[PDB]
Amino acid sequence: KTYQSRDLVLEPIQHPKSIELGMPEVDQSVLAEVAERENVIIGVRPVDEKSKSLIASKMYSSKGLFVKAKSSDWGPMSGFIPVDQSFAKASARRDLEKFNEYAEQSILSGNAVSANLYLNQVRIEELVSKYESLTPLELDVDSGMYKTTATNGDQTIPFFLNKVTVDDKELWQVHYLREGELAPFKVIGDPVSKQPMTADYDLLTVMYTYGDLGPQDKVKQPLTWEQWKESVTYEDLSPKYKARYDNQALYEKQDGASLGMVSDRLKELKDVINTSLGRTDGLEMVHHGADDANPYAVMADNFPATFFVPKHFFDDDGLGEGKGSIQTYFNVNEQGAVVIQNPQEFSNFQQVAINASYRASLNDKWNSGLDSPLFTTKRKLSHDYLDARDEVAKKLGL
Amino acid sequence: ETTALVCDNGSGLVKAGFAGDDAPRAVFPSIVGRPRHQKDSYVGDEAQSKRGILTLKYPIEHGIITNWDDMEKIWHHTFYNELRVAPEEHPTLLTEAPLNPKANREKMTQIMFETFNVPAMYVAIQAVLSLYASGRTTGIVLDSGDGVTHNVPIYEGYALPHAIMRLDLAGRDLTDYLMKILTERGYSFVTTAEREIVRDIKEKLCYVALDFENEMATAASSSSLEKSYELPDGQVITIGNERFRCPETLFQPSFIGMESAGIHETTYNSIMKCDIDIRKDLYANNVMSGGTTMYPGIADRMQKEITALAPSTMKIKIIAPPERKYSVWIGGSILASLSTFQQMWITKQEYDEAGPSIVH
Ligand SMILES: Nc1ncnc2c1ncn2[C@@H]1O[C@H](COP(=O)(O)OP(=O)(O)OP(=O)(O)O)[C@@H](O)[C@H]1O
Ligand SMILES: Nc1ncnc2c1ncn2[C@@H]1O[C@H](COP(=O)(O)OP(=O)(O)OP(=O)(O)O)C[C@H]1O
Ligand SMILES: C/C1=C/C(=O)O[C@@H]2C[C@@H](CC[C@H](C)/C=C\CC1)O[C@@](O)([C@@H]1CSC(=O)N1)C2
Ligand SMILES: [Mg+2]
Ligand SMILES: [Mn+2]
Ligand SMILES: [Mn+2]
Repeated sequence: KTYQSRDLVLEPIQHPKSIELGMPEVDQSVLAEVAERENVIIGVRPVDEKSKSLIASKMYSSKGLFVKAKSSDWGPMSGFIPVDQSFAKASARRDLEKFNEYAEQSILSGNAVSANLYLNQVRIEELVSKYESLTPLELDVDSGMYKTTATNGDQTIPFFLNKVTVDDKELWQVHYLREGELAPFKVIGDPVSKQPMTADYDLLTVMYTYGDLGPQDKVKQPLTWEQWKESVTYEDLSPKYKARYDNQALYEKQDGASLGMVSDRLKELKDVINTSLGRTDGLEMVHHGADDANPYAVMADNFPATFFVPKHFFDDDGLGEGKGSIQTYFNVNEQGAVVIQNPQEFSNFQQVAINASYRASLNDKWNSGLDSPLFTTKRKLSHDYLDARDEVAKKLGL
Repeated sequence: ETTALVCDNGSGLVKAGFAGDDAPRAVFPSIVGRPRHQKDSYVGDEAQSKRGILTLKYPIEHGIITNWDDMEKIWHHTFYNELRVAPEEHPTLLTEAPLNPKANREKMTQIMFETFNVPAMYVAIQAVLSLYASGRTTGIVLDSGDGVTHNVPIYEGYALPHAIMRLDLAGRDLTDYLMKILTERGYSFVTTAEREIVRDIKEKLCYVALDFENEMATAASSSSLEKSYELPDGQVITIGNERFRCPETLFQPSFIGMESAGIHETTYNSIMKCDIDIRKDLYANNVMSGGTTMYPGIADRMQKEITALAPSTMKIKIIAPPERKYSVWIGGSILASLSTFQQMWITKQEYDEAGPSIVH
């Protein structure tokens, strides 16, 4: 019942805990199927609990690499991207000027619009009752709005909701106190639809099978449309890529800079994820490369991560003979998501996965903040490689 | 006092990385392309990418280096572009095919020391490395790559040269065979560009039938063994018995006009050419390596075929690791990282005095 392999000992899970995830349950089930179908281990960074119904509604588009402004995880703006980043999650408030500049550049460049924030009764009742992240609606006379408050740690910021109707949609327009006067709350909207965008699904890592390692696994830097045109040969490109060769705007929108640092494998797996999710033509949830290849990776912001593994990992001895099943050592929810809670648990998960022939891509920024550099080539060597070297040294008298 | 380099020079792919690592850092095609008509030469990924504006050449034919000028470009690209290392600062282990001419190992030793000035260098046999990658020093290896297939019996770290079998059929021939038999469906694949679509079809949809005859009958009476494949241009094609007929050529080389014996026959024949005392150790440690051994069902069919030829007393074991496409590289990484093995490398001092013959 214990996973023991070289210097790695994992005790089985005693009393499994329920982890509240922001990813909607049908999306976890899609990703568990994508993992089995493609034979890859897909890791996804956290999504806040309050973003679930927004993502599940399939109404909104999500933020890509051109919208670096963080989403919020408190107040009525929960799950949305405030233009004023002092209303976003704590990471954004740490370097407020940087994220405020990000918010403006995305809008002023035409990669997003400044949109109004409207919430329906369902979302208001969800924030007051379900999450208790908003206090009850109290009429402010001589204003006509419903006063509510939210917590920003040691701050209790007030918000005023005004009952309005748009396209016969009976909604609450969020208002705040901007420099003493009562202003409308602005959030970052999609450049084409003009509607507020939600947070995206960020791939943490994608562990591919060793037998499938190849040139597609090389992480590539964003090429300009001109550098890319010279790089490829027109006739070998599929119509999807020939279109990008003959449309600088299409390449700039679906490829190039928008993808970041990405492998050819991940560019294609992103399309498989998005198609499988029904998130297409502006509604995509995966926009770019993985945290594997992110120069600006913050390890603090990567947990809890949901990992989707090929179905054999769930079998009586999926991790190898006498090793056991992945559910025995890591929390696996009803949908098949292996919920990794911290860098130590991630390091252990990656070792078990490497041992079962799934290749890790290690980012050195993952080691920042860690007591020991867990994510290094030497530390993450395959136990089948180490065991073979020990056997060969013993046999050859070395 | 430095990391050793490992460079597996395959007919189709170069696998390069650092000794001590569990996988290579660079896996790229063994091709050099010169302008068809803004560099003078292009290697690996760049050459394949710019296929339409270059004349591609393969410097390694059937595991043997045939173009030394193009091979120098592949090696330069490996150190400077892929590994980003100074060749003169790392001892380098290179691989060679079984039965590699003595002059070929001398010439690559001459190039390693004269052209790249490596501090030290070692030349290992690919199949021997594969065995080490599975923690073994005795057994028989079937190494099937892109240009050549070999049967290599090994006893306590040493290959038995008299029992080495070379088979000139490998992955590349199976792709050409898949293009040929795909014509029997009304499909056409002729170009070098189209050959890569057929190579993808083969890797994703091919498998080895445990009973070829029964599989051909099943494919003839039902569409249960059929699979769909979407081409780049969006057109979806159907693949039927070609899924298992393509790797069947490994067992029945007469399929590609070859008067040769199948991989199972050559394995048995190689074991029979060895001492009766060590034959038990060879039957129980039959290791499979190379990309052409990646077909689902190849180990079950090998087990069935060898079992038929061997005495009923004899216990047969087929070892086919999931990472067996990289076994040769892994083996070299294991050997060159054993610091107790340091007393087995040819140094530049040894080369300067004795010349390229030191490698023997
Ligand atoms: N999954 C797969 N199924 C079948 N064939 C495959 C698969 N993956 C790779 N191959 C084939 O394996 C070959 C490449 O493998 P490999 O790295 O062993 O060759 P190599 O070292 O370049 O060649 P050689 O050993 O002949 O000099 C190609 O023909 C490729 O099509
Ligand atoms: N492969 C990559 N190459 C380059 N940049 C990348 C890559 N992967 C991620 N990034 C960087 O990391 C950022 C991902 O974070 P982002 O999605 O903007 O915010 P977040 O912390 O997930 O919060 P939200 O809830 O989405 O607001 C975007 C980009 O700066
Ligand atoms: C992804 C990949 C795989 C491979 O095995 O590639 C190697 C190297 C390659 C070189 C030419 C080609 C146009 C370039 C790149 C393909 C590299 O030739 C191969 O595809 C040959 C020809 S078709 C076949 O099955 N093997 C094998
Ligand atoms: Mg080879
Ligand atoms: Mn995000
Ligand atoms: Mn993102």
